[PDB]
Amino acid sequence: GAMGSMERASLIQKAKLAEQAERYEDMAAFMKGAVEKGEELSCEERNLLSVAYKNVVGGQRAAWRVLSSIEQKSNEEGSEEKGPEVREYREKVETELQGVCDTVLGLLDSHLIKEAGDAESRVFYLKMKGDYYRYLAEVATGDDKKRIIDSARSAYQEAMDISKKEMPPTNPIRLGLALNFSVFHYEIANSPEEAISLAKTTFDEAMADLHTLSEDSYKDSTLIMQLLRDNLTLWT
Amino acid sequence: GAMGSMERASLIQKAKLAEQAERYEDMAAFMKGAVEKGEELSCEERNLLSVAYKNVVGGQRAAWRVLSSIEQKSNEEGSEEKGPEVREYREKVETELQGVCDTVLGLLDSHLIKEAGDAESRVFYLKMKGDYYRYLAEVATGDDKKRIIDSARSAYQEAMDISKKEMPPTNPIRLGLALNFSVFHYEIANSPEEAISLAKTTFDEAMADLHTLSEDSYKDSTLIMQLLRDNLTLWT
Amino acid sequence: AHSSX
Amino acid sequence: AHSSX
Ligand SMILES: [Ca+2]
Ligand SMILES: [Ca+2]
Ligand SMILES: [Ca+2]
Ligand SMILES: [Ca+2]
Ligand SMILES: [Cl-]
Ligand SMILES: [Cl-]
Repeated sequence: GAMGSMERASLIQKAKLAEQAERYEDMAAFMKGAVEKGEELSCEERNLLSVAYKNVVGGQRAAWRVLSSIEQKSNEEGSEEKGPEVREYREKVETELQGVCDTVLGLLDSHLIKEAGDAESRVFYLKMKGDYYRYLAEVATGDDKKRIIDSARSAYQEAMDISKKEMPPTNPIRLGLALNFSVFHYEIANSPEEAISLAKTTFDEAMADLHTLSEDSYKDSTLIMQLLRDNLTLWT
Repeated sequence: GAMGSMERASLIQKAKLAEQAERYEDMAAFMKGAVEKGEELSCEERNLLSVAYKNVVGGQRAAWRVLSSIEQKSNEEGSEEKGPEVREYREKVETELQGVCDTVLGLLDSHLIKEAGDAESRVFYLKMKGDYYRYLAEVATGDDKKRIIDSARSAYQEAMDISKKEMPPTNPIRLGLALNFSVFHYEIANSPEEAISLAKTTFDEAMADLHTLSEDSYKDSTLIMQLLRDNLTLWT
Repeated sequence: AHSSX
Repeated sequence: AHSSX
């Protein structure tokens, strides 16, 4: 890879610079290079990896949604035909998005997940795996849409099982996992009641555990609890 | 080029989609492809070209400024040495920025400017030429910094001479040219008094010509006049 | 819906 | 300083 000649520590340092510069494609490439050094990632390094690709795919997803909306309008009654260009460019963005998702899933499979033994790392990576299959599912339409959906569900479910056994209900990784699994249920799996039940139970169990936390941990947990609350307000 | 097989009209259509999707690197590549078809650009097409590269280089310039600041702090008294990484990554961003500027200047020279006979098109392209030499000048430090600065000045000056002879003082191209030439004077040429004089004279002459305009043209002109006023408030 | 960072 | 779009 193009980062194979750069020191692991230099790649991590440059990932942090790229974040400050809001250069998230650079950040992702640096962190991909760091993963490919073959050593496990620390907590801070895992979060750098996640932030980088979240921002890259976030921009791709936003663009895909703009283009898909334009495409769908062009296919309504009375719409003037403007040729293949809208579909072509939507497919271009979609293919680039899928390539990023495939890259992340490839890193997780080679070999982040199999070497992740601690609950905090294993849950983190399995959540990521569910997230990037979910992003694939957002754009999927063909023979393997159901398998993509079930791959997201399976990854989220294994992460949930571990997190419930090994993590307190206020753990921010556990909370963000439950948040995203609930979004999966609502937006991908056509299961809004499951989405709502998971968000409410997650919120309530974290509420009851806040008294154990320091002020700093309390702030971390309540931040994600508010996102659960925001979604419940949207959904109910 | 990679856009050589796509219809000119399809490239323009996709540039407009990319703008809506805030995919400005795509937008730039599409418009580069359209320019390389060899036909002159309409007013709308010129503005698509400008918007695309302005946004691409704008993100590069913002990142370069973040990294340059970090670099400069690392070279103060008492700063811990952190190795070559900051300089390396600043140079990486700087080289990519210079490549974009070189690409734009190459389009202008091959062959947009020489085929531009109308004042509105010729002034537009010469302003662009001044702008992208100015961006090169922002990062220049070596033997050719003075020649880069003089290339920006020369391009802006030819555009000014044409615009003063051929355009009314409220013309938005003329106003944006004067705005940017004044910024050049202040930030690049170490000539704040020239910057201030140009901004005030430009503003005052446009003020006196507003009575000739429609409501829509009045809105276009006053928008840029307010930027001149904002700069004068900053500078005085 | 809001998802995590 | 502000420059044009
Ligand atoms: Ca090494
Ligand atoms: Ca119900
Ligand atoms: Ca043709
Ligand atoms: Ca003075
Ligand atoms: Cl395309
Ligand atoms: Cl670098």
